[PDB]
Amino acid sequence: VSTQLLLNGSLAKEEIVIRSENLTDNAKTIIVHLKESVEIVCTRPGDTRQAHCNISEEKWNKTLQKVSKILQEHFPNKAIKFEPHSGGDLEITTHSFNCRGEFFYCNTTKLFNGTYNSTTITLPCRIKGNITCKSIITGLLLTRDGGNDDNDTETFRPGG
Amino acid sequence: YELTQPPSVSVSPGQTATITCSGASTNVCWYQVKPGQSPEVVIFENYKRPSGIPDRFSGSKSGSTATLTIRGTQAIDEADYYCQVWDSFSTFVFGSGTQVTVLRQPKANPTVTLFPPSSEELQANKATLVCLISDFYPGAVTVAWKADSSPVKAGVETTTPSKQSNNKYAASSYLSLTPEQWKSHRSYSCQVTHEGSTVEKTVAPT
Amino acid sequence: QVQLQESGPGVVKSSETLSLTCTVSGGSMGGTYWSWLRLSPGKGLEWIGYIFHTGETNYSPSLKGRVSISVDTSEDQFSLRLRSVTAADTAVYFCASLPRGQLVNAYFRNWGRGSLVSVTAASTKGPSVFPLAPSGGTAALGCLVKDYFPEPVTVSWNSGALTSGVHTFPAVLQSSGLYSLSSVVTVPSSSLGTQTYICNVNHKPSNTKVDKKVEPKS
Ligand SMILES: *[C@@H]1O[C@H](CO)[C@@H](O)[C@H](O)[C@H]1NC(C)=O
Ligand SMILES: *[C@@H]1O[C@H](CO)[C@@H](O)[C@H](O)[C@H]1NC(C)=O
Ligand SMILES: *[C@@H]1O[C@H](CO)[C@@H](O)[C@H](O)[C@H]1NC(C)=O
Ligand SMILES: *[C@@H]1O[C@H](CO)[C@@H](O)[C@H](O)[C@H]1NC(C)=O
Ligand SMILES: *[C@@H]1O[C@H](CO)[C@@H](O)[C@H](O)[C@H]1NC(C)=O
Ligand code: NA
Ligand code: NA
Repeated sequence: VSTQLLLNGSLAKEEIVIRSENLTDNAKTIIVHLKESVEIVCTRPGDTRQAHCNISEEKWNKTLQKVSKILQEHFPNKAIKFEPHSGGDLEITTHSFNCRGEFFYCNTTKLFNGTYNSTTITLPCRIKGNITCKSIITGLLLTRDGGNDDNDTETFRPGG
Repeated sequence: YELTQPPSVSVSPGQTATITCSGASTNVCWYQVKPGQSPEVVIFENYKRPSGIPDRFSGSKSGSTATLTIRGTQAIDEADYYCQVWDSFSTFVFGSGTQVTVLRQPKANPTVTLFPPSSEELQANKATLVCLISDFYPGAVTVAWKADSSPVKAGVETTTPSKQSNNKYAASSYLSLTPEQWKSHRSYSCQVTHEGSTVEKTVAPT
Repeated sequence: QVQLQESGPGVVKSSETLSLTCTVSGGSMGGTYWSWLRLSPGKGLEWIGYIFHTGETNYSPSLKGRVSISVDTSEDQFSLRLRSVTAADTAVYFCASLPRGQLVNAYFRNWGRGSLVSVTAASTKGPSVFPLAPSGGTAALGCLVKDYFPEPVTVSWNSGALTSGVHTFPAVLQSSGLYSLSSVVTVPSSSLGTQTYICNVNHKPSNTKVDKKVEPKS
């Protein structure tokens, strides 16, 4: 499947588990399971196709710092940076989902803007009344970029 | 906007040939291009080597500059190489291309000859400077023009090296000006860089 | 087992429109970015743009505006149009593939045949021939065959009598599509002002046969 976030899924009871077929390799999709969910509400007021997605900054801004800490346990003495999707089509680059009879496409660039070291984020979307989906993020789909760049700043991207 | 490669690289048959690629913030891949045929990837993701590619082809990268190393260089390696990188604005950016050449003949310094616009042409209200580079090997040069003492890039046309009967190469570069531009400076100059030496000719209006 | 090849003309006159089509045989158009790229000296290898099977297109910034890529899912072909072309467009065009996904590491697969489209000048024109007067004691003089079309041109010195030292260079392709070249002789410096030197230029396509005497400076 070609998404980025997991809506209405399962939660890792204990803590945060990293699961992949080959962590030493970069081509294989990384699927990190979380414990505490994060609220993501995408409303569609009404351009008319332009929507948004309110997501508390702090919650998200923390559920990447701890996420780095676990990644650092799989990559010794290496920084962990998060950067947006590098895709060529709307379906894969943006957070797409079927919300009450409509497919969305959220420019989720603001979610992955810089390194994380230990208000409300609004994401523009694509496609008359007021629609509202109330899902919760249980996990993340990531994809590491290999190559042994010597800055040792492991860049991660949401994809598959 | 391009990633920066050197125009040429030359080594004796069966030696280490290194090609740089400066200006890439993300991972880099490479393409070998031979005349007529289509480009083909030899290295991807900085140092990954796909099947069909000999294990003498390698490479690495350090933050900014990516590298393509070639040991035991033979005749079947002679080709133009182009590095590529992804981008968040232009999507894809390639390097300026490097020309690998195996020395099968002693090196020769290029003979440069610069001609000023002829009285005849100026009558026609046109002005052309003619830089003629002949008898040099290997076949790869860099032509740089200067007006007075500052560089000039607009109005310059330069051929690609053409092998002559003498086994060596020859090129030419023309700086087209208007008689006004030509006479408003006191000296135009043509500098040709080849290997580790540069010849510079300078003419002036009278 | 996927093959790509580019049909379409190999000649598109100046200020017109270049139209190419890349046929895909042996494989569906789904789950792939069908791209175009071109290659030439003075501009090197540069990406033009690609297209998804839904028609979603992403063109290169540099050529953004006069570029357009379409795709007919039926005939398993995708096209390419490049408007208001010029001499700078003369290059070898390609059609290649890109696996749908992260482009950060992606590299083009299934390269095309290598189609070479040449944007020719507007019509036939004869050359204007100009002399290049001369100043380890030798000296160099030459001729300047300027603004002509099409190829080729033959230059000779002193009715073929003079050969040793002569060197005629490959023509330059002007931005305007026209051609120009130079012939030069390295003659003994003491031969100046005595031994007459003449360049015989002939451009048959325009029945131009100029013989210009190249004599020392005034
Ligand atoms: C995983 O990738 C590594 C290289 O990073 C390789 O050595 C190993 O064999 C791979 N594991 C499997 C199960 O193929
Ligand atoms: C995300 O938002 C930025 C805002 O500048 C926009 O330029 C970019 O194209 C968007 N990405 C996509 C592919 O939606
Ligand atoms: C990048 O981060 C800055 C804050 O450091 C923020 O203002 C900006 O909007 C971010 N850029 C993106 C990709 O949205
Ligand atoms: C959250 O952490 C990120 C780390 O990059 C920082 O850039 C950002 O400014 C922080 N913002 C808030 C509101 O915590
Ligand atoms: C997820 O579940 C919520 C209820 O908690 C529901 O309203 C929403 O439609 C679901 N999300 C999607 C996009 O199906
Ligand atoms: Na070709
Ligand atoms: Na280039």
